[PDB]
Amino acid sequence: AMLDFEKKYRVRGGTLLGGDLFDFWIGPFYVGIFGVLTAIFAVLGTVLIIYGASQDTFNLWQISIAPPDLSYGLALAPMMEGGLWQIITVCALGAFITWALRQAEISKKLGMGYHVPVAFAVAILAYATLVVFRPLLMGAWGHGFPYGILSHLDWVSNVGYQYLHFHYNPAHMLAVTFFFTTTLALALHGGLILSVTNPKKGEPVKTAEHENTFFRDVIGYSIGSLGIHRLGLFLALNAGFWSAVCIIISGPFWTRGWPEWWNWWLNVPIWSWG
Amino acid sequence: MEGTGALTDYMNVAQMTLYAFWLFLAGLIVYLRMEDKREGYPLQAEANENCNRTPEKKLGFPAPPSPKVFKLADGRSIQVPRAEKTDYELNTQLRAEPTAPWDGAPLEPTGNPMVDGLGPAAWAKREDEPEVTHGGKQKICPLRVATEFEVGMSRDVARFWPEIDPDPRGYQVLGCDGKVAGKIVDIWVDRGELRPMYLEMDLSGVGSSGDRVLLPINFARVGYDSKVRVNAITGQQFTDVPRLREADRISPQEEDFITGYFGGGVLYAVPGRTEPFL
Amino acid sequence: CERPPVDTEQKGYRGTGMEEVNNPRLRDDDLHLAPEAADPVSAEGPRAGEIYQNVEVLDDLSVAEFTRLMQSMTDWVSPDEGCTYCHDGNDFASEELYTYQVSRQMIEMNRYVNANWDSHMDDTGVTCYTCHRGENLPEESWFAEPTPDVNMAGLGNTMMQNLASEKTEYTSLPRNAFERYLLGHDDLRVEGDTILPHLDEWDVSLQDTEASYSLMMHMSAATGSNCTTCHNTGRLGQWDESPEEREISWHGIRMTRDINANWIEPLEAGQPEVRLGPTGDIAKVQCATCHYGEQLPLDGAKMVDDYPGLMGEEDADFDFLQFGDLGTDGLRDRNA
Amino acid sequence: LTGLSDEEAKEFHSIFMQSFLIFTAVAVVAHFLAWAWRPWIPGAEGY
Amino acid sequence: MWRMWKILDYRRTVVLAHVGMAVLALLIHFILLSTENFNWLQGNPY
Amino acid sequence: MWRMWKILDYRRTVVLAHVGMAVLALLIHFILLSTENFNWLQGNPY
Amino acid sequence: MWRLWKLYDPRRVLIGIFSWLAVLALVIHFILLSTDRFNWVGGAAV
Amino acid sequence: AEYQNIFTRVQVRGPTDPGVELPAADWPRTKGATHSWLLGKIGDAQVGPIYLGTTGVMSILFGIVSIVIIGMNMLASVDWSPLEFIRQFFWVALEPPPPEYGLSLPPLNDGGWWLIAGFTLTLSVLLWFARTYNRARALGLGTHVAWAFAAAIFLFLAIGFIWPVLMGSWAKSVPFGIFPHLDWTTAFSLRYGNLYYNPFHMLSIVFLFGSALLFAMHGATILAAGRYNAEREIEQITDRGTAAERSALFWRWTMGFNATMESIHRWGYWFAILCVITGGIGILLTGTVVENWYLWGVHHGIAPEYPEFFTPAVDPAA
Ligand code: BCL
Ligand SMILES: CC[C@H]1c2cc3[nH]c4c(c3C)C(=O)[C@H](C(=O)OC)c4c3nc(cc4[nH]c(cc(n2)[C@@H]1C)c(C(C)=O)c4C)[C@@H](C)[C@@H]3CCC(=O)OC/C=C(/C)CCC[C@H](C)CCC[C@H](C)CCCC(C)C
Ligand SMILES: CC[C@H]1c2cc3[nH]c4c(c3C)C(=O)[C@H](C(=O)OC)c4c3nc(cc4[nH]c(cc(n2)[C@@H]1C)c(C(C)=O)c4C)[C@@H](C)[C@@H]3CCC(=O)OC/C=C(\C)CCC[C@H](C)CCC[C@H](C)CCCC(C)C
Ligand SMILES: COC(C)(C)C/C=C/C(C)=C/C=C/C(C)=C/C=C/C(C)=C/C=C\C=C(C)\C=C\C=C(C)\C=C\C=C(C)\C=C\CC(C)(C)OC
Ligand code: HEC
Ligand code: HEC
Ligand code: HEC
Ligand SMILES: [Fe+3]
Ligand SMILES: [Mg+2]
Repeated sequence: AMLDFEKKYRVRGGTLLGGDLFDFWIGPFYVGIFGVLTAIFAVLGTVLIIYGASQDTFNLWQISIAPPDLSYGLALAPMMEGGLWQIITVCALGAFITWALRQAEISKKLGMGYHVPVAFAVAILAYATLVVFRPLLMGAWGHGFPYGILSHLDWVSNVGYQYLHFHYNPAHMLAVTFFFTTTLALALHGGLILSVTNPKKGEPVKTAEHENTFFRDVIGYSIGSLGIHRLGLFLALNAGFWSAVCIIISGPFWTRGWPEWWNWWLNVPIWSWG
Repeated sequence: MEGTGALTDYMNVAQMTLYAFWLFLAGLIVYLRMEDKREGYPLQAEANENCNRTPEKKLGFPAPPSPKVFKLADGRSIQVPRAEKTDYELNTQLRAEPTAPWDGAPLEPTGNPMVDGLGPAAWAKREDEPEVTHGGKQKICPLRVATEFEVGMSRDVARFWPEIDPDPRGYQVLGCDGKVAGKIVDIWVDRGELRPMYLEMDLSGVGSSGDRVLLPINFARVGYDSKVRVNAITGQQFTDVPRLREADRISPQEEDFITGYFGGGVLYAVPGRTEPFL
Repeated sequence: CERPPVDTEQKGYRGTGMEEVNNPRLRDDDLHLAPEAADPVSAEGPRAGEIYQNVEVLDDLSVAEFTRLMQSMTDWVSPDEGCTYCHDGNDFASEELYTYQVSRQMIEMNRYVNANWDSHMDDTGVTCYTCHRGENLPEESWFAEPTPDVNMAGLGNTMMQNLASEKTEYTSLPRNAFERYLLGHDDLRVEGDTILPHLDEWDVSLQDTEASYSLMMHMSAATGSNCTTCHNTGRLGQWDESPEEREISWHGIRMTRDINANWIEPLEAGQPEVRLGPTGDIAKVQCATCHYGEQLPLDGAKMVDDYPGLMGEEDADFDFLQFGDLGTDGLRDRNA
Repeated sequence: LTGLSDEEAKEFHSIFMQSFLIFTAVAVVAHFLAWAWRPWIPGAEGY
Repeated sequence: MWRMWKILDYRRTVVLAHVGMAVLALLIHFILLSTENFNWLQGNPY
Repeated sequence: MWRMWKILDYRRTVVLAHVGMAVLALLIHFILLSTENFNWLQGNPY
Repeated sequence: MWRLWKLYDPRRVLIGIFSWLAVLALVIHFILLSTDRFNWVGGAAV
Repeated sequence: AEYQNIFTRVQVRGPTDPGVELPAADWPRTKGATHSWLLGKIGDAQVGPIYLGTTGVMSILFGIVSIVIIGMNMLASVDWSPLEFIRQFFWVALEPPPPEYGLSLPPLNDGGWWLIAGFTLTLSVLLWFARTYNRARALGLGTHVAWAFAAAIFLFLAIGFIWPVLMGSWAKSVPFGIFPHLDWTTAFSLRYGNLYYNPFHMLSIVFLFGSALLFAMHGATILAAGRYNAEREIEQITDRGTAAERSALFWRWTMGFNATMESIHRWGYWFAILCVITGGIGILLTGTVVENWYLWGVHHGIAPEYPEFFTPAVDPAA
């Protein structure tokens, strides 16, 4: 089934691989070659996760596929000692990368720019930082995070407290600022569009004049219809990127407590006062 | 366990607060998915998707809400999904043939997909009445009538660093194949959005110098060497860009005709764009 | 900024994120080098208490081992001064210098910890050099934070907080953590031991939590550790989820409290004015006074066995639970 | 140039300077009272 | 230097001078309060 | 002094004065409540 | 000097002056509350 | 080589937009509006004018009083040194009352200034709420922005006022400082046993991460369909252009379901405000009806169990 306007858009072309062979839709999903791959990768990784779950516990929150011991270095591990995690990592990476390449096939077919696959490549960059880049720099795949709903929260807790106060990480304070600011911007953007198209009952749908006037009335500046989506993309992508920066520098480029990092600020010759 | 919050030997207040939020989150998710089904619904199940070989309508889950009335500024209560758009889409005879009869097979255009509105060249059925501002002015108008706008946000930047505050008037336009399509004669601005939207050009390079054509700004790469490079379509293809009904106004429909034509170039402008990398 | 390579060690189960990351290029490698022990001189003949006019601590040592100990202590605490750092010129039976009385207390303390605190130091023990490292003063002592008797109607009352301090490892955390726990015996537990609240039985404030946090900031940087080496921070108050380092450092807290309350603070009365801190207090021992940023002080070198005289007798009164933990029998009246 | 004239601006200026005179005189008295209560310029020996 | 006002906009320059001098005067006074020998409200010996 | 109302808008001076005095009255009353000598609700000795 | 009121809107100048005086007076009063000698509500002796 | 809709290449400047006319009781707007080339690259170039009414002025006055109290107490803590203020700028704070005062009014220098700063800050944000509400109503808009702001207010009040009041002490609240309120955030989690195991903190992060996910998805989609004037989203809601169809088809083909030009802003609006609402509820639950969140998670079978890797420590004081 299709949206009542969808038929005319379902044309041939836009693929990067596979050509006509996979260029079709199953229900609403466009398939493409990267959809077949993202399906094989996703099913493989999910079924491997459930196998790992069957060996410890089926409780959804307590399922955990953990990375190997640090003593393994970069070697591939036995399956039940983190080798299962490593296969799931290469399956998830492939699932993410083929998902973005597939969104690139969908982008070209609808004549859209590649903003969505690239914006997703930032999210893939952050996961790659967590499971590939940072474990590489530190020298062991065991530095990646476990695949479990509650077991990866203990990883975040302990890795954060490896630096004794992770709030003082300068790149983390920047990434948190970008995360808080982008949901603030999302609240304003979503709210303002709803406020115009859904005014008080008995009022006409308003214009982009009212949108600019509203924020110029409130804060004295309005970024506009186009600016809100550039800034919205900018804030969320910087949120992802500075997440990657904050974690890649935690351990490969800083092994002490993050509060100590601010010792350079306390020592600036301008304001030492002693 | 014991203490403040215990509701039974196992249940506590935080846990039941959580399940209370689960019920709300579901009702919100269902509500949000219904708001999702006010454009393009009900789904058109074609005959070649169903074992009974009859076209049908699928509501999906959750089913779409009742029609929604947007009262408009000019005094016109429009209903969503709009009846005229649905009626246009279901009755339009596409100039394309499915590459296979089964459901999900892509359409392969028969004639010229760019002028026939196939795929990335497609247009929606929109209003033919040109938009107005809240005050009644013409919303999208060229700078020759919208004379209160001058090109260049900063006069000093436009005068001393014109590269970053350009004025594309008089610029040559090149297509994806590097050929010269013509010269930019005017800029169209949205009085509400306070932005350029179209670069009107003549066809002095590939047609009549007296002909006028609109180039959407998001398809134009205004360079630093007084040349505007359009990657969407070949220079020879600027001649078939849809013309305005009136030389000084554009309806929302013609915006979908013009941006649609350039968007179609992304696949059909030159051979091989449809073809994969490998 | 730092760079790879970094030394990594696993402290907990794979995937828990319990790891230690260290920069090998940040280690001093000279501060932690144990001095080469002298040759074992004879332990024959009459004891020191029979030879010397004024000896109260090293009575049961031979004459040879007494002089070997005296020369070793000179290298450990005042190599650039000589024997006259503590002794009044040529009159070695004189106790006039304050350094002489302090060093006599320092020998009694060095003997005490080496005989009673294997619950923390195991077999390594300590030597004058573990704290002094060749200096007249341990580089890593602490003074009490000044208490200024705030206006109560003025402005800017930091409640020992809100200033970057090297005590708190450059956090805005409470700066009086040493006074509360390394000299006083205030409670360090912050986590309720129940699922549901009992606010009238357990109501630790966030200020008390940040004070215990600030002591943990120090205990991490003071031993070159982090929160993960003693904890699974997901379950912070679970002892069975913690490495054995937590149990060892538990006694390190009570031993440091023992050193400060019973051996260092009694010396405050007779110190010179130049030595005292802003409050007028004596420099006190923290975790880094022995560790200097390494888990094993002096690379875990066992120096005590080489020098008879720094080991005392295992006290019958020792408990390690009588320092603010169900009793205060191992602490004097003052503390702080 | 604001809508004020030379005559209007002169009128505002005179009243403004008179308002500055009254406001400053009240402050000066408030400073003579404050000095009588507790002086704020310490001597070489302090307070 | 009356020609300076054919370069610098005098209305904006006057306002920014008052704003700038407000920050500087407050800053200098605050610096003197922080010193021991020039905090007039504390009254330490000189 | 009625000429003040040919400069300032009396409508928006009245609103401003009322909201300004509201902020100051709460501030002062709360400052006094936070002193031992003038918290009339705690009633500490004078 | 009277020509200042042709350069600026007098309403704006007054609002700016008063807004400044209000903050300045509050900063000064808070400063005196900080010191021992001039904290009047604290009532500390000399 | 295609234009990426990241910076506006060609800009056009006209007269300053004075805004839509207000009702004939609102204050006049300010007269100050200028155009910025730098801001015009990202979006609308006009800066100002701004409205200021009763609620706006009183919100600013209450907020300035709060900022002055915090700033002067911060400056006083470093002995009034502007240099030491810059050196300690992230570390200084206006400290909340110590625990011994409970919910009473403490002396100024023992949390009294904090309580006044918290009161005036609360008043300014509440008046700012009324300002956002009235500016929308004055234009005939819905009050969605104000209620989304009210949702952020509720977490702010839950953290600083309601939860400390439910706990019976102003000490539990958060100091006005940069690193100190980060110290409060960490200590809060330490005290009540790893806020990670708080389910409403989990949900809060779900909607926070989903908000960044949504804005990244939506912002990228509007820029990608900018060739079809997607960013003119109001026109697409009332008159579905091809951009609205390509945006919906893009996500329908990707993940099997889509939104509309209007429903996407309902998804993002609810994700933004649910993040801050589950945040407030999670804060109100801890300390009051949950003592230790890890022990709560153990009770409800959500804590992972870890095999032996080390010799477990034993509490000597057991
Ligand atoms: C005690 C622990 C420390 C701490 C330790 C850490 C550690 C360790 C980390 C963070 C990271 C983050 N911290 Mg922190 N952090 C702390 C407290 C906070 C607080 C707070 C309330 O105080 C906040 C707001 C934050 C905020 C943040 C973010 C800036 C960042 C996580 C976002 C991110 O990485 O996106 C990136 C998003 C992803 C990586 C998701 C990947 C998406 C992939 C590509 C697609 C997946 C698809 C999926 C499989 C589909 C499912 C299937 C379908 C649904 C069917 N932290 C405390 C102080 N923090 C993390 C970070 O920055 O890493 C990059 C990180 O590693
Ligand atoms: C960088 C800015 C933010 C962002 C952006 C972003 N995310 C995106 C996109 C963009 C622009 C998409 O276009 C893409 C999308 O289409 O979303 C609908 C996507 C997406 N982001 C998603 C999730 C997601 N994004 C997150 C974060 C973020 N996304 C950032 C905050 C998170 C977090 C913070 O946790 C999650 C969970 C998906 C909904 C979707 C990508 C779907 C995808 O890649 O599907 C591939 C196939 C699968 C079924 C995936 C599973 C296959 C694996 C083999 C199994 C699972 C392995 C995994 C390691 C398990 C880990 C579990 C434990 C952690 C519990
Ligand atoms: C959905 C939840 C998210 C959210 C939403 C949200 N926030 C919001 C809103 C919404 C919907 C608003 O409408 C409102 C707003 O104004 O948005 C622009 C706001 C807002 N969120 C803000 C902050 C904020 N939001 C945050 C978070 C969040 N906001 C959530 C993540 C945070 C974080 C992460 O901590 C912060 C810090 C404000 C910028 C704004 C509300 C401002 C406010 O209440 O101000 C009150 C008044 C004052 C503070 C007075 C002092 C201000 C000036 C110093 C006065 C200047 C005086 C004079 C005019 C000039 C003097 C100088 C002279 C020299 C000229
Ligand atoms: C000297 O400085 C000058 C004057 C020059 C100006 C400079 C000012 C500066 C630099 C200020 C700096 C400020 C900074 C950096 C502030 C940092 C603030 C932060 C990070 C705050 C973060 C969190 C704080 C929170 C969440 C506070 C919450 C408090 C609340 C919600 C209080 C509520 C209190 C209420 C409602 C009061 C009730 C009082 C009643 C009446 C109930 O009591 C009986
Ligand atoms: C750590 C627990 C220590 C051990 C073991 C020993 N000493 Fe010590 N000593 C220690 C401290 C913290 C201080 C105070 C330093 C200060 O800044 O005030 C001292 C002081 C002395 C002194 C006095 C030095 C002076 O004031 O000039 C002497 C003479 C001294 N210590 C000697 C000494 C000897 C001989 C030790 C071994 C037997 C010894 N100390 C061990 C901390 C510690
Ligand atoms: C070993 C050297 C430790 C390091 C490094 C850290 N901690 Fe610790 N912590 C340690 C011990 C022995 C104890 C028990 C103290 C006692 O006398 O009972 C603790 C206790 C805590 C607590 C209190 C938890 C409770 O029992 O209720 C907290 C909150 C805590 N530790 C936190 C903490 C953090 C955040 C650390 C990293 C910066 C950290 N600790 C390091 C031993 C050691
Ligand atoms: C401080 C750290 C000391 C240094 C350096 C040296 N000596 Fe010492 N010496 C010290 C103390 C505290 C004592 C008292 C011994 C006790 O147990 O109470 C001594 C004692 C002696 C003696 C005995 C003298 C007597 O009692 O009659 C001698 C002979 C002696 N010391 C010699 C000595 C020499 C030769 C040193 C230089 C190498 C030397 N001491 C350094 C403390 C300290
Ligand atoms: Fe949008
Ligand atoms: Mg604090």
